[PDB]
Amino acid sequence: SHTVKIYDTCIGCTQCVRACPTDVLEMVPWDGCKSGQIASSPRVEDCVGCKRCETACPTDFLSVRVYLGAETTRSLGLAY
Amino acid sequence: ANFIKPYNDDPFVGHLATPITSSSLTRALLKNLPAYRFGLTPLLRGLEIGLAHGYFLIGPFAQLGPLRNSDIGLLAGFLSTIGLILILTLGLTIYGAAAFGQEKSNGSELQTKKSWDQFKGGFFVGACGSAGFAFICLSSIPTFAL
Amino acid sequence: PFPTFGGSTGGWLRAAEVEEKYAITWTSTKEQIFEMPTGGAAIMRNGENLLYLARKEQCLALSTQLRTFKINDYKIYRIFPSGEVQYLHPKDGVFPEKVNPGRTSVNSRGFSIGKNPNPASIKFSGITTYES
Amino acid sequence: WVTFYWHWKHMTIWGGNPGQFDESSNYIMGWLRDYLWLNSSPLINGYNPFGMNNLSVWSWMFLFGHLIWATGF
Amino acid sequence: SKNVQVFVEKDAVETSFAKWAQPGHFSRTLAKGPKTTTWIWNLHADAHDFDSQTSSLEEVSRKIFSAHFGQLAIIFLWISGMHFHGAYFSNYSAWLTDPISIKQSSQVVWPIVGQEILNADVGGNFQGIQTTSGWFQMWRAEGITSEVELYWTAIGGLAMSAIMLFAGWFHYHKAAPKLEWFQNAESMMNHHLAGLLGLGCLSWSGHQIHIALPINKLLDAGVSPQEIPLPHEFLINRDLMAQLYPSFSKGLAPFFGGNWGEYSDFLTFKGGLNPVTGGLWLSDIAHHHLALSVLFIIAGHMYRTNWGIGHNMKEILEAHKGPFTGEGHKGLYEILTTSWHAQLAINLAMMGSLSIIVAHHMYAMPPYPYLATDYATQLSLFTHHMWIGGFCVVGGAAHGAIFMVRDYTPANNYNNLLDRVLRHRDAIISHLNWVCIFLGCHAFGFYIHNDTMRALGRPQDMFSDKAIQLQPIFAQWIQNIHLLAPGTTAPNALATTSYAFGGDVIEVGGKIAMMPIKLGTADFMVHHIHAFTIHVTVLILLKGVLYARSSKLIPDKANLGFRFPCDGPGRGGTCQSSSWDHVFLGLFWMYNSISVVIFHFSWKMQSDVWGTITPDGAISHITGGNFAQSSITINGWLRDFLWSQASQVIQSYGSASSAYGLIFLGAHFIWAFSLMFLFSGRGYWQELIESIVWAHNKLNFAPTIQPRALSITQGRAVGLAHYLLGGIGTTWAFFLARAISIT
Amino acid sequence: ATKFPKFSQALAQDPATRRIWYGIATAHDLEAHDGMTEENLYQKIFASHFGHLAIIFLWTSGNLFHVAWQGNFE
Amino acid sequence: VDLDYGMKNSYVPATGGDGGQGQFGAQSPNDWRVAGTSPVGETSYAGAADGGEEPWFAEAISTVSLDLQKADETLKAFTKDAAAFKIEEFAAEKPYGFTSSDAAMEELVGKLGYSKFLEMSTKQLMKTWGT
Ligand code: CLA
Ligand code: CLA
Ligand code: CLA
Ligand code: CLA
Ligand code: CLA
Ligand SMILES: CC1=C(/C=C/C(C)=C/C=C/C(C)=C/C=C/C=C(C)/C=C/C=C(C)/C=C/C2=C(C)CCCC2(C)C)C(C)(C)CCC1
Ligand SMILES: CC1=C(/C=C/C(C)=C/C=C/C(C)=C/C=C/C=C(C)/C=C/C=C(C)/C=C/C2=C(C)CCCC2(C)C)C(C)(C)CCC1
Repeated sequence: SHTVKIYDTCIGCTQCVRACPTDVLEMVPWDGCKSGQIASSPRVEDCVGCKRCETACPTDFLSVRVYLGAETTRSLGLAY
Repeated sequence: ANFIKPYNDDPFVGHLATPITSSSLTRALLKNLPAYRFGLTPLLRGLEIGLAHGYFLIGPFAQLGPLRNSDIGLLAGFLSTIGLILILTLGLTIYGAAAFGQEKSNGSELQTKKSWDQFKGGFFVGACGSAGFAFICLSSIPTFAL
Repeated sequence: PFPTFGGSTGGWLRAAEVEEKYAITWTSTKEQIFEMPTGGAAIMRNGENLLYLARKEQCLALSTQLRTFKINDYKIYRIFPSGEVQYLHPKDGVFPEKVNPGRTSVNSRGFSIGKNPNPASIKFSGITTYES
Repeated sequence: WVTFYWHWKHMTIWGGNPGQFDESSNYIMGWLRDYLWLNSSPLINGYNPFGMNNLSVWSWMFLFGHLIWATGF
Repeated sequence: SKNVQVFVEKDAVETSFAKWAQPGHFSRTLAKGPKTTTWIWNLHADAHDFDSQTSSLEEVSRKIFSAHFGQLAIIFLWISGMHFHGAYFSNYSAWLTDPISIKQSSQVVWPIVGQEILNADVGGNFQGIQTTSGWFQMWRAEGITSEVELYWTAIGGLAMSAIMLFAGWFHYHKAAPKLEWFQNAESMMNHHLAGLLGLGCLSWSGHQIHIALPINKLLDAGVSPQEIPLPHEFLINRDLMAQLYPSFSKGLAPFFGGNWGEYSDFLTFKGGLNPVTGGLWLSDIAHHHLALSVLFIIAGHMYRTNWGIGHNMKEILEAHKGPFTGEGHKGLYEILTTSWHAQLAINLAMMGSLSIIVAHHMYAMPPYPYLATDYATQLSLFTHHMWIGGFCVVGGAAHGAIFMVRDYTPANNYNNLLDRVLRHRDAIISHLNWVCIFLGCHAFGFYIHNDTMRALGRPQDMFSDKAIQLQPIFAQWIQNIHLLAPGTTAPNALATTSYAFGGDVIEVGGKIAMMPIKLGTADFMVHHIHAFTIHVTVLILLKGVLYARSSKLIPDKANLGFRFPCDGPGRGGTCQSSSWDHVFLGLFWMYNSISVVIFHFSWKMQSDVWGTITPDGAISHITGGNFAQSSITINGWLRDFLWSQASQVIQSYGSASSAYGLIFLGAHFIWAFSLMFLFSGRGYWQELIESIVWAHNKLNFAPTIQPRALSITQGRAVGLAHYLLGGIGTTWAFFLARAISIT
Repeated sequence: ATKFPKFSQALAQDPATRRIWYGIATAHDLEAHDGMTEENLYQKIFASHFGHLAIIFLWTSGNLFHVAWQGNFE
Repeated sequence: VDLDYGMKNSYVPATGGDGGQGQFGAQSPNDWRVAGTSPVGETSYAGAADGGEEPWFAEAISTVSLDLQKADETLKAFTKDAAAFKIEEFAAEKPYGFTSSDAAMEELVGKLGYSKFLEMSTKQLMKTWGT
């Protein structure tokens, strides 16, 4: 459904993965930052488009960007 | 005593067993209604439903329509009812096409194309005929006086 | 192993029976009252507990509450109409907020957000700048 | 604003009293009372408790417009 | 020891001006300092939210008690000013002599910039603004007579204001009560229901029986105000009272004995309205308060305190449970004794509801001398109290929601009434939605149908008293019941409680005070519209309370708070999903509801009640009875009401009513101004600000407190505020200007 | 696509009523349709213009006809 | 367990503007667009639940559930690869008297259950398997 992309400016603060309401983001090993960790979006099929993740990023400009797109039952948050 | 319990004993389904939802009265009435009754063929189900709805529809038009005070008011009311029945029948036809498709197999399941078509046909006949019956009845009203 | 609840009109609907359904499980050390996302209050059982919901978010919301009770053994599954089940969370056994060796990066662009291509350049291509 | 100006100016000219605009256009109340209020009398009486005239269709549309506008809100 | 005791902490807070110089001290976040303009706005928006400023109920409670003293001080100063202005800047004396001709005025403008035009020739060799609050009538009923007395009550008011302010300081800085003291509901109710209300009524009855009644009788008879004996004289010379009411001769002997009948001279159940003044008989009012006093005092002895006898509210609440309601009312006591928001909800709703009742009962049964004939005052009071009520009711709902989000605890509420309500919320909201649609389609449809029919030249097909008719049969029936009550179901009464139900036309000064108000098809149509408006308001507000903590869309709304802008652009859009936003939308519907009600009052009265009657029986209503056949169509309201009754404001220039014209226009402007906040978004504004800041920077200067755009929530608030001010303001001027003329 | 918005798979695969609403309002943005080449775009636009011209002429024809058949020009 | 059951759906990702099937598929294999209620003694939604004498509320009769025993299997299958990586690393770090990966797994999971095994660092594992 929606598209979430992570950029090299990430600092591995883990704040984004701790804010997702649907477990779409994970922290994976990396060497480009001091923390030695980067964020990934393995399960974008469950993204609802809340953008809470973006609100949590501390980088000058979001290192995590959510681009809204095709809509499915899951993305539209339909319990019915 | 608790008169409200989880439906089907499932504490997580979105429904509750209230006196209104599950009382002998409600169960009995719904079981014997033409729509859910057992044994009725698709055509007969439609017929009963149509007979019921057509009889009460002639009233509103006949007593409150544009030509209510005219001598031909009842006739006009009948025509108006027939028009409404046609509109509703179009809806039924269209619904069936979209919901069921083009070729069916199960058969005798109100929820199939063939069965739905039969159901629709019954409704039309029953409704129009019922409206006609009301016309005959409303032509001369009994005072039931001895 | 269902927790003690009296029922609500905010439970699951047909989609749960014809499209897809979810289920969360956890273990408790005491019987305590929690608030369910559907609406209302329920009492968990002293031991295994299972509850069904219609959305993953509803399940994960409850997990947050569970963490307050110091319960961190929750598991979430998706049950399809045919009976097939998918284990969803914690997927690898380790919560996502904790780096677990063995997880690969996905959807990562190796440049600052400002280095994406110009829209005009990719015209009549079908791709987007952020996917280019 | 542009259309209101054209109409009121011309209305007064056609009516033979160019002075009304010349003096009442200087303040806002003039526009409301000597233009919108005064010239709405024919319209709001298209249909009344005593009958109707050929301006009925125009009267009805006026109210219809208000409805759509507010519904937009 | 004793269940009910007084616990107070001495010298709790030091009095100093240090915190005054540290704006934002109350908040941890704001205290750090201003970095953007948002800090400024937040300072003002979180000033009185004590729950977020401290985590201890005792502290929050202490602040509330003291803050209340502050409001009381302000109220006292307000009343004091009014009496003073009525002593030094009014024509009360002249009006007192000729109430029918002289017009009430208590405000005078300085002769600056032609504003003097606003000083009208009210009468009595006096020029000023015609006030419409009804002070003169009240003072006459009390028996003021002089302006010296008004001065003294003003001084008393100032003194009282000071005492309250001291009390606030004292009970917060020097003697602050502890939480245990506050949590004594039974005692509080016993005291407030027997002391505040019971003793209050009894005391008032004393004034009315010994001072007001006698003086007013003399005034009505014709005695010149100067010739009426001073109040103290009546209190001392029993003989004087005996002359007026021939029972004081017997003294209090009849009272101690069981012969209360002898006091029938001043305690009566006459009913109806005094023919001379057009107001309720004071004798009846005196008996009213006396009777109420006894009732309240008795009621104040129902709850247990420190002597065993009495009721414990907890027990009463818990016992009331049934087969369909689980644990019943268990858990409610704790909620109402541990949550200020919950208490405010109930109290605020009831207070607002009372105001609406006051409005209805105070016009049908005019309570003051020479009030009914003053159409301006009557209209002003009805509308004023109708509004105050609407706001308060919506406020109750708001604080109810704040409770659910901040104080509700699942543990303390298992299978109680509250829990069960939140467990079938879908059913409740679904059904109410339908009810609203049903009512709205049918009720408003009637009007649209009629408009179309009249425009198509088919008047015989309209829903009118001359065609298809929809008569209010039930209401017509109740009216008859109330009309025939005197002498039957109410044997000892002498007349109808109100002439509205039926009776004769009471006229004072050639003007109609009250007349039977009849109900027909038009009334049916309007009443059902009122139902629709109120029902929709409840839907929005109730939905907010029930879905405050969670929803299928946002399962964790509680954590987000009571006032969050949204959850995001996802799920298809989650804008305005907070409970605060539900209150935001509810206020708009409350505005609509009240507006229609006040308009109904204005047109119905000016058409079927108010007016003049000749010496013989010829009644000429102000508008001429147009309500019956014109209020059945929307065009009728636009033409026969708004367009026609607005001729006064629009033509007020050059007169003492010019102010209303200017305000009418100003209010329209503010209403429109608000639509820019309600339709736009923060994004556009923030970007515009960026460009503007560029200019300032280009000239080597820019504020350190970086300029930022108003928050999403604030934008909505600013819009609603201006919208309400503009709309209400417009009607305010419209009504007042029209009323002045009709009077 | 196999649903209403044939020019958009994204909207077509939507399980809600949005599919219908958006398909109607995104119908004439030919540039964003799935699989659109510049040549086709220009060609379709050219043809669409012919249709608009026809509508304008039909409109004018109607005014003349109705005035002539039901008017008082003479 | 068919780990691809969800992935095997009718959804077809679009060119641009779609995340894709993700990790567990974007949509249910089954179509939600089924029929409505049916008369007594009839079924509508294919493998639907008979409503008995209350066909009107048949949709409220659950037929989809989770077997606790089966739940264990799905947990193991979906986390098989992770377990493999974990044990592999443990093996790489010169295990004391190592035997076979599988054998080690059984021994290491005999103790420390399975969930605990998945959440333990190779270092902790080696310490645990010192014996
Ligand atoms: C004139 C402007 C206008 C109108 C007509 C409406 C209409 C409505 N609003 Mg609304 N609203 C408005 C302005 C308006 N709003 C503004 C400015 C705001 C901002 C505060 C809101 C905020 C708001 C909220 C927050 C809520 C509403 C709700 C409602 C609905 C009430 C239910 C009802 O009576 O249905 C009847 C609707 C009618 C328009 C009645 C007239 C229609 C005819 C006369 C009846 C018969 C027509 C028939 C059905 C079809 C005819 C066929 C043919 C015409 C094609 C209704 C759809 C409530 C709602 O949805 O709950 C139900 C609700 O919660 N409104
Ligand atoms: C919504 C309010 C409303 C109502 C009640 C009416 C009523 C009427 N209109 Mg009118 N009209 C309205 C709005 C309304 N109008 C609006 C908004 C417009 C503008 C578009 C018009 C324009 C209009 C025209 C142009 C004409 C009318 C006409 C009529 C009359 C014919 C009635 C008819 O044929 O209905 C038929 C009704 C039905 C077939 C069904 C009625 C609904 C049923 C009774 C509900 C039953 C519910 C049931 C109790 C549920 C429980 C069941 C359980 C116990 C088993 C009637 C007096 C005609 C006329 O002669 O005027 C007098 C006419 O020519 N109307
Ligand atoms: C509800 C309270 C209330 C209200 C609304 C009014 C309103 C009015 N009074 Mg009135 N009055 C009141 C109570 C009230 N009064 C009381 C209780 C008394 C008894 C003391 C009086 C005694 C009184 C007299 C004797 C007179 C008025 C007059 C007036 C009118 C002119 C007001 C004025 O001075 O303008 C001009 C305003 C000023 C000169 C004040 C200067 C503005 C100050 C400096 C701004 C405030 C500074 C700010 C708070 C700094 C903050 C510091 C921080 C520590 C808080 C006005 C209609 C006058 C009038 O009608 O004359 C015809 C007049 O002569 N009143
Ligand atoms: C019989 C005793 C008594 C009386 C008269 C009151 C009266 C009042 N209480 Mg109260 N209270 C009492 C006992 C009493 N309480 C007890 C025992 C408790 C503890 C359980 C409380 C706890 C309490 C709280 C927690 C609060 C109140 C509040 C209030 C006020 C409500 C606002 C109102 O109606 O304005 C009416 C205003 C007036 C009538 C103005 C006059 C007020 C003075 C103080 C009356 C005192 C008597 C007076 C001097 C007459 C003496 C008679 C003499 C002339 C012969 C009101 C003044 C609220 C408030 O706003 O307090 C500030 C509030 O928050 N009370
Ligand atoms: C008994 C009355 C009462 C009391 C004690 C409270 C108390 C409270 N309310 Mg509440 N409320 C009430 C009535 C009341 N309310 C009513 C009637 C409504 C419906 C409109 C509301 C709606 C409401 C909302 C929606 C919210 C509160 C909130 C709050 C809390 C913080 C208030 C705050 O931010 O202070 C600061 C106070 C202000 C900034 C008000 C200043 C006045 C503004 C600027 C309007 C002025 C209009 C003015 C009269 C127009 C003059 C025109 C002239 C210029 C020409 C506090 C516990 C807030 C909260 O967070 O609760 C926890 C919150 O979100 N209340
Ligand atoms: C309120 C209620 C109720 C209900 C009621 C109702 C709702 C009723 C209805 C009724 C109805 C609604 C009925 C109907 C009827 C119908 C009919 C009776 C019909 C008939 C028809 C016929 C007989 C035939 C026709 C025809 C045809 C078929 C075709 C051909 C032609 C002809 C004509 C032959 C009751 C009482 C139960 C109880 C209580 C509650
Ligand atoms: C207007 C006003 C005001 C007010 C004033 C007043 C209100 C005065 C009065 C005062 C008074 C003048 C009071 C009085 C009181 C009295 C009373 C309250 C009485 C009581 C009684 C009793 C207590 C009795 C008892 C008993 C009995 C029961 C019987 C037997 C014997 C005995 C004794 C035991 C002020 C200025 C504040 C402010 C402004 C406004």
